[PDB]
This record gives sequence, structure tokens and C-alpha cells, in this order.
Amino acid sequence: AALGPPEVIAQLENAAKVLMAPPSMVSNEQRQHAEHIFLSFRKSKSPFAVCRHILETSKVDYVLFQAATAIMEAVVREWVLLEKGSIESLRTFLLTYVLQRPNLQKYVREQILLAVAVIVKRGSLDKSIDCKSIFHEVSQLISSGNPTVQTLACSILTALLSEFSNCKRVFQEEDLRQIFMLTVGVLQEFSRRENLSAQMSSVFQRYLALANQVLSWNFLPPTESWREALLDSRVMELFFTVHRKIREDSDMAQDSLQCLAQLASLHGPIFPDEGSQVDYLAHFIEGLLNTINGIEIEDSEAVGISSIISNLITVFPRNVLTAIPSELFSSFVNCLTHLTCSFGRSAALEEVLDKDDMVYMEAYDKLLESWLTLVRKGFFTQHAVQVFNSYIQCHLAAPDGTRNLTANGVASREEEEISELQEDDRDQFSDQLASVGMLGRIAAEHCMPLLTSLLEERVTRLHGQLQRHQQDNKMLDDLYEDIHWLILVTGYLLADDTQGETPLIPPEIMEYSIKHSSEVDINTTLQILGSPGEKASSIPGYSRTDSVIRLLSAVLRVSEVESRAIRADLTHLLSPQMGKDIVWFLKRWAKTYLLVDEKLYDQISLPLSTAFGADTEGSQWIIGYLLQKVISNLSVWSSEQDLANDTVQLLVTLVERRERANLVIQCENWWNLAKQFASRSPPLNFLSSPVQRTLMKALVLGGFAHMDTETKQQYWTEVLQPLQQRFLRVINQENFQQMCQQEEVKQEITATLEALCGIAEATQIDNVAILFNFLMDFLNNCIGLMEVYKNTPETVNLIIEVFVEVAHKQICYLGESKAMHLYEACLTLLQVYSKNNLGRQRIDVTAEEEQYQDLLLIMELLTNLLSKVSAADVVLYGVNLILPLMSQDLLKFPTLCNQYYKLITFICEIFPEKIPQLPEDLFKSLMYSLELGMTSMSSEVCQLCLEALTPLAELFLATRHFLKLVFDMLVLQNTEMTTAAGEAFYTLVCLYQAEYSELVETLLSSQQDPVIYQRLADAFNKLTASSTPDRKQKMAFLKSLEEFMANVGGLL
Amino acid sequence: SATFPMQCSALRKNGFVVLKGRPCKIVEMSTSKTGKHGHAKVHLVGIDIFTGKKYEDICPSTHNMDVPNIKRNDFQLIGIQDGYLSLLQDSGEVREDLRLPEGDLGKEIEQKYDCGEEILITVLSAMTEEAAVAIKAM
Amino acid sequence: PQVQFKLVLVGDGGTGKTTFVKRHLTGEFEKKYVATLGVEVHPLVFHTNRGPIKFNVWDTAGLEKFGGLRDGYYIQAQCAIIMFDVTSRVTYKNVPNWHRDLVRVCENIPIVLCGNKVDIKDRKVKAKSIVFHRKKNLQYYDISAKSNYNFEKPFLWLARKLIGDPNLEFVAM
Ligand SMILES: Nc1nc2c(ncn2[C@@H]2O[C@H](COP(=O)(O)OP(=O)(O)OP(=O)(O)O)[C@@H](O)[C@H]2O)c(=O)[nH]1
Ligand SMILES: [Mg+2]
Repeated sequence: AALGPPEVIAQLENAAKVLMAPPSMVSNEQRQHAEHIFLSFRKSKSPFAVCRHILETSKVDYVLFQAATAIMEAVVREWVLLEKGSIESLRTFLLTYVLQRPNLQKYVREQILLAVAVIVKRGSLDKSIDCKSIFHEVSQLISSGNPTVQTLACSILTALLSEFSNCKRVFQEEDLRQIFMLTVGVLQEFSRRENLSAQMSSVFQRYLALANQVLSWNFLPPTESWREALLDSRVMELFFTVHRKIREDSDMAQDSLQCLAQLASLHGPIFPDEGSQVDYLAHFIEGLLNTINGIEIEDSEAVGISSIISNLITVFPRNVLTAIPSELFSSFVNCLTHLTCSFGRSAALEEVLDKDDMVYMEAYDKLLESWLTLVRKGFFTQHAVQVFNSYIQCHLAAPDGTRNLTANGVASREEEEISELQEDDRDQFSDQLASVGMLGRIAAEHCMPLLTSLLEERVTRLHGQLQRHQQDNKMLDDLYEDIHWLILVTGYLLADDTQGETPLIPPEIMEYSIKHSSEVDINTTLQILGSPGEKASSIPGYSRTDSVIRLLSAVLRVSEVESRAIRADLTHLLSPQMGKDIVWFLKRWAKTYLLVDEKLYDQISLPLSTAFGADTEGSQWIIGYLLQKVISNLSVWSSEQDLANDTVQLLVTLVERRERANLVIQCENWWNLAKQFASRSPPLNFLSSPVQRTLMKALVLGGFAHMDTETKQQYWTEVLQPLQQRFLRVINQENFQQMCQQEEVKQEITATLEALCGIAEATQIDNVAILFNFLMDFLNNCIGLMEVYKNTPETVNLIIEVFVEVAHKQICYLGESKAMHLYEACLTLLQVYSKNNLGRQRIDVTAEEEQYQDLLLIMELLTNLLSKVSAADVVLYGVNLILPLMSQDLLKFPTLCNQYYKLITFICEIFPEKIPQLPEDLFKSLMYSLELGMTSMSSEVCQLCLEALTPLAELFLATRHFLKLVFDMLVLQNTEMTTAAGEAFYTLVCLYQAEYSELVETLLSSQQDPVIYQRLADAFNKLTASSTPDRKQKMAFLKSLEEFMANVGGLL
Repeated sequence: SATFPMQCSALRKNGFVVLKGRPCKIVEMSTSKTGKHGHAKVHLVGIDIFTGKKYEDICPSTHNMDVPNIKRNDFQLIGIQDGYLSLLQDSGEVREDLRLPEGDLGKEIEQKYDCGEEILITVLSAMTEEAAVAIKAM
Repeated sequence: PQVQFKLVLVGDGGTGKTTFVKRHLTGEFEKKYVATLGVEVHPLVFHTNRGPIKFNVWDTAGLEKFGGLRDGYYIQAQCAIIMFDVTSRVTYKNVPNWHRDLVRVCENIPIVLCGNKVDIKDRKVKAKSIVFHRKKNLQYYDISAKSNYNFEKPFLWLARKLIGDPNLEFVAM
């Protein structure tokens, strides 16, 4: 841009007035013209003097902003051309410019300080401008008493901090420490002086926040300098006092408390030994308790305090926690309990008040998390009782609890519409429920009778309320919420999640049952467990029953209430949420308190051995009871997808481990569930597709349990035989084409295919060769079905889905011959699909959607085919068949695009020799796909292609064409620098050195001023010097490409 | 025939349903509940399989919705009679009742018909309406 | 004197910004991905118990190549929405960068963080892992552009903060 003419400044200011005008009044041609004016101005060569003139003359803040941006981009673009004196003169010009204009617009000031920080960091990359000069200027700026100049220095430090986030680490060890010490000193001087002015309080705010950002820097290095900076007690006491002074600001309080939490999170090797951790932790707990006990927590401090406490408990190891004075530890845990219950009640109030900013729920969550980390003879028992009772009180309805109490009793407001995406309470509050469960374990002697009493009372109340609802509408939902939270707490109290291993009976529960096993008559206990229909209070001596089994019997009694409501037409009055709770609970019970293996415990109590043992009739009763539960839910709960899927999952839990499947298959309800499902009766056909798939998986899974040959043939001929008979009879109904469209046939074929997906999903190591031989015939018939349902998209997609299921689940266990048969079937299916969809053109009604789904499933099929005669030739036939279906618009579906490029790039990297052996159109389509992936689309796709070029360098015309593209990727301007880009660049450079020297010389000839030609010449010469026509040959070529990019990346 | 009832919860996200009287392909199907313990209600929205207009409805689960019986057939084009497609089934029958579709597809039919190519036409019969929707050429 | 605010929509490319706005506007969800070039300003009207409010949401470009003026669009912005993909962790790692740029050009304007695509099964960024809501002017929401999930939440919160009435609620016209 010209320096002087009025047209330059006029263009910039007019463009600014256009871009800042209300967007609905400016045409897009004018907008794009203005932003082209600014963008082209910022790309000009050496606009430094021009931008100086603009900053000194223009009065339009937008133009000043864009000028600072121009300096910022040009100083990095032309860094190698500028002298150190001119660069430093520019930096000082920006600093003094913003310094002499205190009323300058904020974003202009911050943009200029960003230019300064960029100049400084860029000077750190080339070791040109050290940080100590800007640090000395900042120190002199702070030494003056002017609050505006102090604010300016704090702004410069914040800019340096943000810009530096080898260079980053060298900044971390040295310069960040000096910044932290400046900020700490400022905070000391501000904490000493009393009564700050209106501006001094703002400088205090900005420097406190600066300390907050300094401490929150990612990975502070563990050096003795940072040791002397952080481990000094005057810093801890400094931030404690500072928080105590500005406590009522509600804004500086958060910065100070976040500083203190960050100081509490120290854990790395910065601690030289284990004793310094004890001293640091002890002093920190001292200052924290002294601060808390003489302070009202208020609202803005809750999350900060809780975060400090949970930081101390979670970060420092337990041996260091127990090495502090015992009185200090006791005061710390007492404070933890007090704040836990207070924050609990406050959060329970925040729920019913429906406030927009939830503060006490976060803090209470942090405190319960720290409880779980801390607890995991009996020391915390009193505290565990207090926190447990506070949780039960905060989650129980109006009469016995404060869940819906607002000191008034308004019971919240209207019911909030809950989406299906909303997580269930047992997931969202999983950490809190686990913590409260553990606290309930160490204090089981009090907690378990409490849960049993509450569950029995709520059970009777629900029975009476449901009987009354046949002859207080909110009272029923409050009761449902009570039973809800009680079931959750009990579940997390009696067992664990683990999710990877076999869950055992928690040791506290087994110990409580062993210690009291002499005070309990196991006969009355089995009467309480065996009779979940009648009240526990009316039984011969219910008081002498095992408390654990009485609690499990309480939730079981809830399950009986629900089931009896199902027996009547009261299913509409029940809560599907409570159904999910009971099903989840029984699922957890089945994994822990069913068929207990005595080899997994040192000692098992007699009540828990006789009722839940291996060969006991108690387990045979519980397993059939859960079966009846699954039959009830699957009979009425079709409309509630969550409850249905959780129910069928409970079924799978009853059939997975053989120890349970051997006992579940002897039940009549299992076989009549098999017949009822295979009959497609009215009640079970209302279930969704995944529920029926899972049900099929459970039945097939049950078919491999202990059976004699008679009931084996009966079982297989009662489960899999109706599928073969109905399917084969339908495809033999004297119909080859005409009758398939009718719903009586299409719905049956759909049901058969879904069932096949279930069978494939039931595959295990001992299922293959049996399930596979059963599915192969169905596949060979699915070929003809593919030929018959050409124009039926959903059925084609479903068939492909069964092929994807079988190929995914079974090919890892198959041999070679079976995998060859599966390969032939898949290749034939893709042949039919390609034959029917080759030159087909459709109108609308989401045809692109349907072909997108089909192609996605096909891509997954080819991938699972590449999981395991050359194993990969059939995949080449597949991509050859479906490649013409890959339109440019179908690649705009990012999932399909990613899958396709992952597949073809995997084929190009591994087994690259088969690529030249492909036909002409296949090779051209692949090469064009690679070029399109490199030149456009996603960065992941571009990196995948660049990764596919290196194992493809070892026909040659496309590889020579790639050299120009990779040269434009790096030497010219996607703009992502990558190691794979450097490796592909190296291999393509050493391959065809003639086109390489042609392109390098062509670029070196088209230059303007020889000053750029000289450094470009030295750069390319240093590139050819390291190349000198793999490992050692490219390892240095990568570092020389890094130096090249760091010396030529600006020259753009 | 014409339509068969199906519980709303069982509707496939990939399937079809009758909305406000028109047969539609379901394009979005989301479930919600009024209370925490409230029963599920489904929000359906689908595209008219013929006109292409967007029809949506919100009805509770467990309630029965009408699902249209969809048929799609392939005839080979053997004539164009004043604007009525003369279509040949693989059974030998010829149907001259279906008109020519408007838009670029009818233009493709006339162009590829005057050029003499063997053109396969896929006609979509839903409830009471029938229309040619696809073209396949070799 | 119509009540209107400037909202800047920022985030990594492909997080579902244009999807969020367009579904908020027409009601159709586009599965195809067409990258935004520069910015596209869309007016959005919400009828509240205190009258209508207009958010001129500036749908900005995620990819740096299509950035246009990028932070230049943030000037005189009154509120912001930062979006990331909960299924793509890198889009979450970049959230503090967007926050930095907004806080540089603007200052203490209220910003809402939105984790999009919560309808996808494999979720990499957990909800409890967020510390961005710990501020008087910052807030986080779980949204799904497909299922129209928590769509009105950022606009209702931002309206409550910009007007200053926590009792403000959205009503039907
Ligand atoms: N599953 C799912 N996909 C979504 C959601 N929102 C958007 N998408 C998809 O994500 C992809 C990207 O969506 P876009 O809105 O175009 O992305 P963007 O915010 O405009 O990104 P840029 O224009 O590059 O800045 C598209 O394929 C959308 O269909 C969602 O909530 N769930
Ligand atoms: Mg966009």
C-alpha cells in the first residue's frame, strides 16, 4: 500500500465503515470488497511504515485494529529480512504508542500488545529479542505509581503469557518465574496498604487475575528456582491473607481461591522428599482452616473452597495426609463434614429454586468425590453417618426430608420436559452415589436398617396409593422420587461397578454379615427373602433377619409392588424411571449376590451362603424371579425404550456366565419366552429392533448351556428351527418377485434379518463354526433377496447390515476356508448391489440419504473384511465395484468420507504392490481420490493421503504428479505442517530429482528482489545437501525441512 | 391393506409413517417425557414421499400410528403416448395409465427416449397414488 | 427502539455451528457438511414475557483457511457462543483459544460454551470435565443440533444476563 496518497487511508476507513455497518444493510459484494481491501492490505510487502502512518493519523478504531494486525502478520512474515534494531524500534514504537494513549480503544490496545507479544516470542524463536528487556520495561512501568500505567504493564504481561502458550518450556522455566515474582510482589504491596482507591482496587483485580493465570499455567517445571518460588510459606500466607481482604468482592474472591486451589494442587517432582509435602500440606491445612472457621462461606466462595479441599485430599498421598498433626487432621475432617452437609442442603435448595447458576451442586459434588477418595478399624463412622443422613434427608420428600422444601413447601414448579438425551440420575450422579455408598458401607450398622425402614415404609405407601388410584397426584410422584433415590443409594451401597472385572461383595458388607450371623435365624431370613409380596413386619420373628438380605428383600418388595401393578391394568400409573431403577438394581444383584463362589472370599457368612450359594435353592428362586420380572417388563413396557433395553440387558446378564445360564434354561418361563418370541405374538412384536436383537442374542446364548441331547434338539428346534422354516417357506411361496412388496412378506423378511443380527451378536469363541454354519445359508439366500428387493432401500440396507454383523463378530474366530466362503458371499452381494445401483438416478425424498447409509455399511463390511487368496484382493474387487457410486456430494457426508479414505489409504499403505496391478479406471479413480484428499477436504483426510504416498513411492506418472502437489503443500503455502508430509516430500524428492530441480529452479527464477533469492537459494541448497540421493537419509532431511520451514515459512 | 397400524414406539428411524394424511419417510424421531416419571411421547417428522413437503406430529408412545404400505416396481419404457408413459412389466403386461413426471426427470425420460436407449423406470405406488421416481440405464 | 444484541458464534470447523443456527431457523437438519466462508449473520427472534429480543448471530468460520477476518468480526460483539464437538477432543482443546480471542477483542461479555453432538454414542469429552462455567459471565450447556436439544438454553441465559432479569423466560408468540 502506498504511503501518503489519500486513497489508501480512505479505502481502509470506508472499508471499516462498511464492515461495521449493520450487516442487513450492506450487500455481500460490498462486504467481500471491504474485507478484501483489509486482507490484501495485510498481505502487502513491508507495510510497517504504512501501518505506522495509519496508527498515527487514522481516527477509526477498526482501521487501527487492522493496522496492528498488519504489523503483527508482517513482522513474522518478513522476520528474516528485518534487522534487530528496526524490529526493536518497532516494538518500542508499539509500546510507547499504546502508553501515550491511555484513552485508546480497548481492542486496539490489546491488538497492539498482541503485536508486541508476537514480536517478543518470534524473537525467542530465533534468540533475537530476549524477554528480559520487556521485563525491565514492565518493571519500570510498575515502579511508577500511576494505576493506568500499572494496568498497562499487567496487560503486557498477560499478552506475553497468552502468546507463549522448546520455546514454551524455556519460557516456562525462566521468564514465567520472573512474571510470577513480579505479580507476587505487586500483590504483597497491595495487601499491605489499607483502603485502596477506585483505580488501585482495579489494579489489584488485574494483578490478582494475572497471578491466577500464572499459577494455572500448564505444567510448571520442577526446578529449585520454582521450588524456592512456590514452597516458600510467605506465598501461601500471602494468597490466604489476600483472599481474606477482598473476600466480599465475589469476583476477586474467586481469583484468590483459584490461586489457593492451584497452590494446593502441587504434586510433581517439585517436592524433593516426602517430608516437605507434610510441612506444605500441614501449613496449608492450617491457613485453610483458620480462614474458613472465621468466615461465612457465601455463594461465590463455595466452589473455590470445595475445590481446595478436594485438591488437598486427592492430590497428596494418604501417607502424607496421615503425617500431619492428629488434631489438625481431625479439624480438617470435621470441617469437611460440616461443609459437606451445608453444601448438600444448599444444593438441594438450588434444585427446587431452579436457579440458573448451580454453585452448591458443583461444590457438594467435589466434596463427595473427595470423601470417596479419602475413605477408599472405624474412624470416619460418625462423619459417615452425618453425611449419609444429610444425603438421605436432602433426597427425601416433604414429610421426612428437605428435598422439595423451600422453607415454604412449594414443591418446585411445573414438570420440566426431559429429553431422551438427558442422562439418568444413576449416571449423572454416579460419583456422588458411589461416595454415599462407601460412607454407607463403613457405617453400615446404622445405614442399612435406615434404608430398609425407609424402603418398607415407601413400599407400603405405594401399595396403598396404587390401590387408592383405582377408586394427591403430586404425592405419587414425590413417592416415586423417594423410592428412586433409595434404590440408587442401596444399589451403590451393596455392590460396585468395576465394569471390567467380576464384582465382589464389598468387604464391609460381608464382615457385617459374618459378625452378626449368630444373631439371625436363617429360616426367618429365607422367609423374608422368599416372600416379597407380603409385608416384612408381619412374619414370625422378622427382627432376627440378616440386615443385608432384608435390604435386598426391601428392593425386591418394590419389584413385587411393580409386578402386581402390572398384573392389573395399572401399568399406566407406574413410573418407568422406577422400573429402570429396579431393573438396574436386579442387574447389579445378579452379578454379586447370585451363585457366590466361595473361592473368591476368605470367609462367607452362613446367611449369605445358604441363601445365595452355588447349589442352594435360594439362587434357583432368585433367578426365576428375575426371569418373571423380565417377562412382565417385556410384556407391558414396550413404549419405554430405556426400560425395555435395560430389561433385555438384565436377561443377557442372566444368561452370560454359564453358571447362571445352566439354571435359567431349566425355567418354563425361558422356554415359553422362546416360543412367544418365535411366534411373533402381539405383546412382544411391539418391541423395537435393538430390543428384539438383544432378546435373540440372549436365547442363542442360552442354547449353549448344560443340556442333555433330548432338550438340546428340543431347544435348537424350538429357537432356530422356526427361523429356518418360516424364512425358507416365505422365499418358496411360489413368489420370485411379485409377492415380496406386500407387508405380510416384507415384515417377515425384516423380522428374520433382525433375528440373524441377534444371532451374529451372540457370537463367542465356542459359538463360531456352529453359528457361522447356521448363518452362511441365510447369507446365500440374502444374495437372491438382494436381487429381489432392488428398489426396497430399507431391506437392502438391512441385508448389508447382517453381512456387516456376521463379518464383524465372527471373522476373527474363523479359519481360512470359512473366511473364504464369507469372502465369496460378500463379493457376490457387492456384485449384485453394484449391478442394480450402477447407473440409477433418483429424484428426491432423501435418496442421497439412503445411498449414504448403504455405502456406509458397505465400507464397514470391506473394513471388517480387511480385519483378518491374498486376503486383500477381494477388498480391491469391492472398492472397484462401489467406487463409481462415490459421488462428490456423498463425500460431503463426513462419516462416509472418513471411512472411505481410511479404507483406501489403509489399502495403499499396507499391500501397495497390488495398486499398479489394478485396471485403468480403478487406478485413475484412486489417484484422483488421493489428489482430492490432499488438496481439499479434511486435515485428517489429507494426512491419511500423505501417509499413503510414502509406501506408494516404491504408474510413475501419478507419482510424479504428486511431487508438484506436495511441493505446493509446503514450499508454496492445505497449510498443515506434518511429519508425514515431510516424509512423503522426502521420498518424492529423492525419487524424481529432475522435476524437483525443475520446480525449485522455476521458483527461484520467478522471484522479485534478490534479497529473497539469496536466502531461498541457501535454503534449497541446504535441502539438497541433506537429501543427497530413508532412515539416516531422511532423518536429517526432516530436521533440514524443519529449519527450512522455520527460515522459509515467513517468505510467503 | 393400504396402511397397517403399528405402535409409535416401534417406528423405525429409517422407515415410513402416515403424517397428517400423507405417506412420509421419517427423517427425525425423538422421544421425551413430561416429568421425570412421565411416560414417553414421540416427536415424529417426515417428508411426503410424493410431494416432498415436511409434515411433523407429536404423539405419545404406545399409541398406534398408521404406516403406509410402500411398493416400488421396475418397468422397461417402451412408449410415450401424448404424455402417458407406456411401461412394460417383466410379465409381459403393458400399462399406459401413468403420466410423465415433471421436472428434470421427465426431461431425462424424453431425451433418453428420443435417443433410443433402453430405459428402466421405477414407479412408486404408496396409498392411492402412483408415480415414476427412478431411472436406470445401461 | 428494537431490543437486539450481537452474538458471535465461534468454534472449530465442523462442530455444528451452521447446523445449530439453521435448525434454530428453518427446522431442517442437514447431514452434509459445507464449510462456512467468513461469516453469515442470521437474525433470531425470541418472544419473552418482557417482549421480543433479537440475536443477530454471526455464524463464523471454523477453518483458518476460510477464517476471513476472524477476530475482526468480534468487534462490538455483545455476547458469544463457543462450540466444540464432544466426540472430537481436539475441538475441546482449542476452546481456550477462542475464549482468548473473544476476551481480547471484547472483554467481559457473557459467553456460553456448547458441547455439541451429544447424540453420538462414543462421547470423548465428559460433561463433568468442564471448568469453564466457573465465572459470573460464563456458562456451559450440553446441546445436540440434530435432536433440537437445549437449543434455547444459551439464548435464554444470555438474554437474562444482557437484560439483567433472571425472571425472564421464553414464551410462545
Ligand atoms: N450427530 C450430530 N451431527 C451433527 C450435529 N450438528 C452438526 N452435525 C454434523 O456435523 C457436520 C458439521 O456441521 P456444520 O454445522 O456444517 O459445521 P460448522 O459449524 O458450520 O463448521 P465450519 O463452517 O467449518 O466453521 C455436519 O455433517 C452436520 O450434519 C449434531 O448435533 N449431532
Ligand atoms: Mg459454520
